[PDB]
Amino acid sequence: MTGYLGKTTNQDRDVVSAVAQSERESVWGEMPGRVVSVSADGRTVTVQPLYKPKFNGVPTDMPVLQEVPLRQALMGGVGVTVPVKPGQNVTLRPQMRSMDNYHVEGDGSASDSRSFSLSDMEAHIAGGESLKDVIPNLDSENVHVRANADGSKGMKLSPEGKVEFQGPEGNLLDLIADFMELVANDKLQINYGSSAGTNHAMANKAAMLALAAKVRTTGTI
Amino acid sequence: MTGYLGKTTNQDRDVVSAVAQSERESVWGEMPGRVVSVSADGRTVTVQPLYKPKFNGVPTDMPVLQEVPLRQALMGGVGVTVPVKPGQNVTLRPQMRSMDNYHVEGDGSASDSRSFSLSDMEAHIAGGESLKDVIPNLDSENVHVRANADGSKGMKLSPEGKVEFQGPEGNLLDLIADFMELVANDKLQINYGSSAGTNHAMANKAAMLALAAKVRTTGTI
Amino acid sequence: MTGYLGKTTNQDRDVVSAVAQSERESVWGEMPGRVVSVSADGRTVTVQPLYKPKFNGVPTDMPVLQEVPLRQALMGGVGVTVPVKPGQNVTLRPQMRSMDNYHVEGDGSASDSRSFSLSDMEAHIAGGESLKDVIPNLDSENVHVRANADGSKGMKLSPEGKVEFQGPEGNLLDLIADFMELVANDKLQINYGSSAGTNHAMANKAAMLALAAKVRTTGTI
Repeated sequence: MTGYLGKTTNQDRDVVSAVAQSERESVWGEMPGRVVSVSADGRTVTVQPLYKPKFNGVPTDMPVLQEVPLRQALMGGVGVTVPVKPGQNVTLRPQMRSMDNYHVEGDGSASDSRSFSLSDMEAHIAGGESLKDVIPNLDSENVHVRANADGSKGMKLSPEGKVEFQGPEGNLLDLIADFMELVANDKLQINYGSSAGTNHAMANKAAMLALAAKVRTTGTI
Repeated sequence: MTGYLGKTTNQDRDVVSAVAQSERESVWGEMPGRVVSVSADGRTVTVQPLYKPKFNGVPTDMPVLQEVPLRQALMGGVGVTVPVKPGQNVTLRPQMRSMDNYHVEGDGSASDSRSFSLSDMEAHIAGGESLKDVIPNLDSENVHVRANADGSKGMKLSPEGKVEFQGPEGNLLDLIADFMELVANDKLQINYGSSAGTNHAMANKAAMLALAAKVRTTGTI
Repeated sequence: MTGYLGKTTNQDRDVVSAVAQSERESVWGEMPGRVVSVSADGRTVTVQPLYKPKFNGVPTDMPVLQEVPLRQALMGGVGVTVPVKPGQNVTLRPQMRSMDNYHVEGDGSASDSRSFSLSDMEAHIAGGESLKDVIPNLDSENVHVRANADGSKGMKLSPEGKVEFQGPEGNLLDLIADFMELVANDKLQINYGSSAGTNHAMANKAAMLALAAKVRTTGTI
């Protein structure tokens, strides 16, 4: 810290800790950002941060970070994805060294030779949102996979192994169970003294059809 | 490093690299922590880190980190969740600058002007556990989703696309197949010379009821 | 930066910011890396990271990082996994301090007293691949989980809650719905004037068997 004791007989120690603290400022790190656009190929995002540096004691902003490498949790493509849309919140993380042409050519080495640049940011899905703005319905006991902001449509999975595919129609396991329970309760319908091979149908045909069409209406994305 | 050559004719180089080196000390980074408590909203965790500093040559503690923003891998709520419980291990990461009132007010800026404070740690789910303590049953070939510590209940999914919902009762696809196969082997039971519409029941009704109750007992969380 | 004004009357400011600059180089940060081998216990990976720092004006290579703690997105074992194989891309992160025997012993402090060592890298799924190399089929509207590099065999899950287990055989909800629709369209087959309890069978028995065997062939991993 600057000037422990006074004006202009500034200790040599002060003016050295001053350069160390200045260079410690200069390093980038984590910070939140709002997505502006998502590239059609789905790996680079036009990220508007949420941090401004300190300039003229006042808010200025650095430019919108462009062609920021979006980073889903995938190993060789095999992994999980989240549909990124404009207005979402990501976390910007700088690189030790730029990786310009490790991305432009794959053969991995950047342009000149530095450290920790602002043009070195990657966007990650965990670490961005604010505590003020609340995400509703945070399941606390069971693994939850969310397909909507409210987490009211997706997959729920229990320590015992219980499952829930809570889609639009309802609990898919339950609806299939309803179908098969009507089978295990079903009673064929007889029409006449007709012993030749004609016109027998299950008494509960309509509900079976209804559930059968429901499973496709909740199944064909 | 301090004192490359000796006592008190310490080179101006030594007493400058020592300052840069202490300021390099002072920065925080990634380190494991144990969850102490989890807020009801499910976003802030009381974390006791597992990194301790060095002080008076001796183990001392900096306090249990409080209202550490828990950060699941969600984007707009749409993502994956893990049920955080008191005793699990997270990885704590500091931020370049603090977000006091970026979390207290959403409008994004903290109090005075620092870098890299210990009060800037976010907790992430990956990066905390120790290699001594072994996580059993690490599926190596198929993408595995777990709902238990032993990884014996959940969703297993193969490169070919094979699926397994290994719940309490067993492979749900197998149990649904054990239902469909009994229908495809089914043989209706005829009662009397009764050609009016009465008392026809599927011969394998009891087992279809059994599988039907199984699918709800493994489906209604 | 070095020498703002010239040869050998180098300002005291220059030869101090140069020390700060060098010590700012020395710190490690992220970098992409290639998996070489994966330990049988499934938590440590032999990694050949794709970065060389600058040596003798030229590529030299810092050696294959060993017993690098692999870090899946789990807490207590409960979480998601990706099958790590030799040749995939991870991102590395060093810590503020090494954790030698917080992994050798789980009691939590490494050997001497440092900061920020090369020997302290955790490997993480997200952040490693190059933008040149394209990961195909990035589902951009629905939560997608993959079991193959092409993202063509896995599970898709929509904001409305629609589901798709696109396995080798096809949409599992579609195939189960095909089964239920043929039951709800089925019409028992009569054999003779046989009113005693014999030989009645489903009219569409063969297709019901086909679907029933399909679900096991897509279900038993």
